[PDB]
Amino acid sequence: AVASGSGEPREEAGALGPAWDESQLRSYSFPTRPIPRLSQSDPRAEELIENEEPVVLTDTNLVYPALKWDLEYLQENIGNGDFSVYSASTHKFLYYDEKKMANFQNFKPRSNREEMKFHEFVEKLQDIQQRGGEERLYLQQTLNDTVGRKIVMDFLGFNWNWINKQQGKRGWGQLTSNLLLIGMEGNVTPAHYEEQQNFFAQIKGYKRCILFPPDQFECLYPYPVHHPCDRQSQVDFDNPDYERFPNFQNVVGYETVVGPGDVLYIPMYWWHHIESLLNGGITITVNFWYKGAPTPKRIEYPLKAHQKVAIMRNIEKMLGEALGNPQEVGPLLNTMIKGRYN
Amino acid sequence: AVASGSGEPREEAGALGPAWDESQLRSYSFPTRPIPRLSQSDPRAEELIENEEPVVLTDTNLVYPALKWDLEYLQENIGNGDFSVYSASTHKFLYYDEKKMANFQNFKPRSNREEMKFHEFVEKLQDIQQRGGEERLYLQQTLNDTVGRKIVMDFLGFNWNWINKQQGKRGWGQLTSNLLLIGMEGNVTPAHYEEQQNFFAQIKGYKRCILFPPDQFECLYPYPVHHPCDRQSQVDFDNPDYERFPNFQNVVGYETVVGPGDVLYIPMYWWHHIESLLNGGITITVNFWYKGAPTPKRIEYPLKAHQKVAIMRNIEKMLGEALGNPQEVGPLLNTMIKGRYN
Amino acid sequence: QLTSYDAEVNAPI
Amino acid sequence: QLTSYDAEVNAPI
Ligand SMILES: O=C(O)CCC(=O)C(=O)O
Ligand SMILES: O=C(O)CCC(=O)C(=O)O
Ligand SMILES: [Zn+2]
Ligand SMILES: [Zn+2]
Repeated sequence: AVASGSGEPREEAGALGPAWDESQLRSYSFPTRPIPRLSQSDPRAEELIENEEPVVLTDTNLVYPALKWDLEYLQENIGNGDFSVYSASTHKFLYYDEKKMANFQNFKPRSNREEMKFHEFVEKLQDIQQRGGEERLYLQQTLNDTVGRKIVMDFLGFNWNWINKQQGKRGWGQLTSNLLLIGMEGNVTPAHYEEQQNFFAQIKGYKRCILFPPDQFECLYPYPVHHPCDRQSQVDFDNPDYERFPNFQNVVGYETVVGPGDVLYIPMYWWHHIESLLNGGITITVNFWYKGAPTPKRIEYPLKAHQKVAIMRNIEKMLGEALGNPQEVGPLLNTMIKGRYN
Repeated sequence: AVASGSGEPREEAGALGPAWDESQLRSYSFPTRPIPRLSQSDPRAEELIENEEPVVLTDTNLVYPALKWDLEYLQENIGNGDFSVYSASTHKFLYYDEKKMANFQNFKPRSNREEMKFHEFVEKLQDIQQRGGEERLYLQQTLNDTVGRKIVMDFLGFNWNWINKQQGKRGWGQLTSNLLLIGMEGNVTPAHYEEQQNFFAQIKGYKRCILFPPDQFECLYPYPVHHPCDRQSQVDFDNPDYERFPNFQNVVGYETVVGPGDVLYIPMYWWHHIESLLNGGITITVNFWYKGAPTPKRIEYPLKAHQKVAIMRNIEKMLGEALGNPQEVGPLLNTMIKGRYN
Repeated sequence: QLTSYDAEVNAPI
Repeated sequence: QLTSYDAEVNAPI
């Protein structure tokens, strides 16, 4: 009733049937309520972004020229740069930071990155489907100046007017990157948060986005900051370990399904889990990552959740540096608390 | 055998019998080994201080002129300043910081401070013994310029030559204070550590000093830094709570009994428990508190125990400040660790 | 400065 | 600076 989740699937224009159905959504242990789906012109929408709460905007025209993109058009135009393509034999593409792996010798990534040309990505993808294989690929590459000219012309056709006014109104920093994500149906990016703001622009296919506010930190159990999986949840949403992660029993999400033309504001520090709909075919998304506003030169109380998260990260970072080794951070913290604060 | 504790009591000169006996010592749950008792001229002694390990020095003449002090001589000469005198109905004089009590409304000190003149202290003391009362007093007052002239002349007669060379050789900072401690037999100062160096000069009576190295932090469970009892152990040595304080089962001490003329080096950050011998009469001690050496402008690994303690204190202090309230420090630390580092 | 933050995202810097 | 220390003792500053 109020945990209505994604709502009843919207009907595509010209009576082309429901855009997707409930059977295409994985099933999880926690409840969810809908993210509001609004017009760009709607004051409530503006109110939501202003308060750093998520909103799906349905008519921004942010990536209007990308709406025609598909593998053929992109193979033809995207140029000959290298693309990072992740490979796995599980649906879950857990993000990991390769620069942090030296310190965590026992971290064994379930997904592998292969650099390859776009045409190779399409071939590899084609091979899989034809031999009916089980491996999965997820291409995740920042857009850069090696892309061909039509892609340049597409990008330039994005609604910069609208998004630059957002960046200005919110006091955000610079646009840092636009990630192009191309995924196979049923792919999942497990829950994590970002230390930038994100307008997440869906282009092809459908993605279910499950978000949790920064105040659910205690229910989602991020990896240690020096771990490769910093910012990512330790919890396996498909098999939650309630003994290690008791407060995942209290977690409550905000969810939506985005399709072509939709843009989801994912506010900085908000947890998000992203899945490409089962049997939905391939998905394409391009994101827009902005540095957040500078923090006030002085802090007002009561502190917000995301400011406590920032504090916790800085304590872990400083401890890692002062102790000279990140693996001592935990023993020190435990000594700090046991019998004194727990 | 090697947990010989304080050793066999030394025999006073001129066959005046053992200075004290084992029945005068409270009994505790942990074992102890002896602190070395050495001559000032002994290279080992110098080696111990250099390494910041405790040593009882038997012949420094640090407070030679104070050796004649007793209540009469001091009532007569100590002047008319106010003396802080603590009062309690238990043997344990737990130190607390009055400036921190505002933040811990529920802290109820078992001992009370009364300012009073020395003659009043001696009267109050006299009254107690005569009416055979159970209350206890402990006078603890820094020596300052209000003291009378003979006390000034006594102080000036201290062995500054010897102790100034110590301060120099070790690279210590300034002498900050000389606390005069006058206690009733059976008084205990429960275990704590100091963030200064200490030469502890015994003048009258006997004190058993039990020390623990900085690396026993995990066994001794200091109060939170913003608590009034910062630097003091939470553990009741007379009734240890092994459920709250499991690692107090692993604690191992270094002990000695100091009498007139002895000086105990209590190195900075070393825990110490101090008791005036049962049925020993009153005790007098004067301490000498020096700021420690500046820390290296750069840190060498592996870090020492006392440097981890300094780190832990600075993390608690910074958290208290950033969160705007010391009582949030624990909830934040717990959120930091649960399911992530424990 | 304990509330300061950097800009890490699920993509290489 | 995390290894810096002040000078607190069992007596009023
Ligand atoms: O769509 C995905 O699989 C992940 C996208 C994401 O986490 C992001 O853009 O921040
Ligand atoms: O002798 C006492 O009761 C306490 C002395 C003490 O803790 C010190 O001098 O640091
Ligand atoms: Zn993300
Ligand atoms: Zn002390």
